[PDB]
Amino acid sequence: KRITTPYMTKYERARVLGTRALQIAMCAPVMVELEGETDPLLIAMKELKARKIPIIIRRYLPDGSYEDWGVDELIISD
Amino acid sequence: GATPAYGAWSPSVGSGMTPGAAGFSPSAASD
Amino acid sequence: MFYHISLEHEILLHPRYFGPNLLNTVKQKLFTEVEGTCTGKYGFVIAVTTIDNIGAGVIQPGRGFVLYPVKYKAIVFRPFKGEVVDAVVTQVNKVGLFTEIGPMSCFISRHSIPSEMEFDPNSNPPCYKTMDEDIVIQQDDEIRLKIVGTRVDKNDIFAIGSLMDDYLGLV
Amino acid sequence: EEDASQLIFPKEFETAETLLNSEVHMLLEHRKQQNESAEDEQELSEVFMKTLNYTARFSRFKNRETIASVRSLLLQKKLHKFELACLANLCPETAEESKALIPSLEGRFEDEELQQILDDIQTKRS
Amino acid sequence: NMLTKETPETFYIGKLIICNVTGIAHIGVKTRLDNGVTGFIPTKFLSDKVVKRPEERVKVGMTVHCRIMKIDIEKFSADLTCRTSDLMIAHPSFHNINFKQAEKMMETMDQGDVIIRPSSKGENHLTVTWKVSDGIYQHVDVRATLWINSEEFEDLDEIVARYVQPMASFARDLLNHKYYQDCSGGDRKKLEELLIKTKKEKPTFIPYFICACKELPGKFLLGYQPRGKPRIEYVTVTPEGFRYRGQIFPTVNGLFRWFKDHYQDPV
Repeated sequence: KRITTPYMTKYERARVLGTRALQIAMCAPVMVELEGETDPLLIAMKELKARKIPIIIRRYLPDGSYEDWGVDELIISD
Repeated sequence: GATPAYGAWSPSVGSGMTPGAAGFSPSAASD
Repeated sequence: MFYHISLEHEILLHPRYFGPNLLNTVKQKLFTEVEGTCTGKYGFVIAVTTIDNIGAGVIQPGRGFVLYPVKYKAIVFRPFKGEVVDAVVTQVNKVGLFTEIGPMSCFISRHSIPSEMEFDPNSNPPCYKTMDEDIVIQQDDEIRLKIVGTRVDKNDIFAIGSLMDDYLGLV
Repeated sequence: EEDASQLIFPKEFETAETLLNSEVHMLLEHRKQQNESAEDEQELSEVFMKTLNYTARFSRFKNRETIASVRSLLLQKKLHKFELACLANLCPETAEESKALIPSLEGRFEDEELQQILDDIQTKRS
Repeated sequence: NMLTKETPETFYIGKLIICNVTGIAHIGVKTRLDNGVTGFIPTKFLSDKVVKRPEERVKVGMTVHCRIMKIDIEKFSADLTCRTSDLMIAHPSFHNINFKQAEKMMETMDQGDVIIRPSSKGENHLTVTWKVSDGIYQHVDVRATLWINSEEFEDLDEIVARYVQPMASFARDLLNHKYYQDCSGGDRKKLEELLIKTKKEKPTFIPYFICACKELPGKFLLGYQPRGKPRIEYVTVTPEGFRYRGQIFPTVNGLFRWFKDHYQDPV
């Protein structure tokens, strides 16, 4: 019973991409085929388009509850 | 990167619509 | 005396360990971290017996490490003052008797030792026979003791035994 | 401040469960069994070795059923859990010995009942 | 023993004594050893008397390890051997090699032989390569995620006889099929143009064929023309059977007997 918006806000998209690009730069296993690029932000963006980023987003509601949202579950906007 | 997962792939079935009759070859035994 | 408890700990996992080995790697790290060590709070944690759960790993902002809290059952040894335990005499000297108790050892001066148990430094084996040489207490003799005082010395314990109570000897 | 002589213990360990010699002996031996199989592994620490070879000298019994037996025969009475292991490892031969070693037993139970609990433990000894 | 502090009773024959040759008198290498013993290597240690010195057998300026065969630290000699030999039907196959270079050695193998090799990431990974078809090879990138235990790596004999040998036995049956074709290893362009040419000679009887796919190893291809439209159904060969529409067949024949009474639906 997740009630939040099913769309990846632009803040979640900025943070997810920067965090995943950091993890890639620290030699994390990639979840997507590299067609031959090397920037961790470009890889993170490809993974975002492939919806293969291994990150879930814990959205706190103002009551202090939270909802966990994969990064393949919610609809990426841009 | 010459060798990714080959058997982990998902064989997508192809759907169709052919309202044909029944005039095909019969079955056989399994022995 | 030995114990077991549900402990909890948290590990910071480097992004290199993500992917398919992840939770197995977290387990291996925990076994690496908290086995075979002693604590000022809980005393001597002998080993993890099982992991109660692996928590959801929070990704640290601005550094790629992910922090996993983990809850786990561990066997632990925490002596207390007042406890009367089985022990094995390891070294008999005129300065005092030294004895081992599980991971720990104790030490028992002639002051703690009944007056009749005189020193035997002149025999090859160091002993504390009585004057008639009937009760022969020597090294490696499975001798009981009572922990009369605890001390922790930098993630280790070093109690002190005694022989003042009766029936503190051979069973 | 803490003193086993008066059953006063830290709350984090008063809530904790005491273990018998033969109990921890079996648990440690089980671990060692797992910790020497499953190749590509790290050897046990010397702590585990010295704890094993310690408790091996003081195993009154071995099969889990013997541990369960002495635990069940003790818990049916109204002894505190701290008394469960000190009285189950030493096996004092007479109630007078148990009451002299353990001050909490003095006046805790009738001498013949404490002696019966002792004798039962003796009968459980291999 | 009073000046150099190394006698002949410490140095023995058979043990390797590192002899550092720093110079040569006239064809040898006379240098000092680790214990100050003046190691004079003779011409038999380099194997040359009228030619250049033992530069390949004794390192000039550095220490060269040799098998100790003479204890003469008080005699200003060191019999240190400059040579390395003086100091001392479903066939299994073994290795340690490069994927490109590995392709050339499994073409000489016929159907059935299984090579064991490492994998490109260069550690922890390994792969079981076996003869899926003529010119098609499987590369089981075990961690093709074939999850296994940790105890089995000490005995590499059952992972083949439990997962690949039955797999190869199942794959060989389709090779001996009555209607099998290469079609350049199952070129998707070559397969559609064959069904449309075989249907015209016999419009009543519809034939069927099987092929393997070079584009994705372990996919077999089963094309059938119920009407004037080519249709391709994929099937995966499993270690326990076949993966056809998610139904697992124990024997090779039950797949065909399940297909003969399933392909006549309108879909």
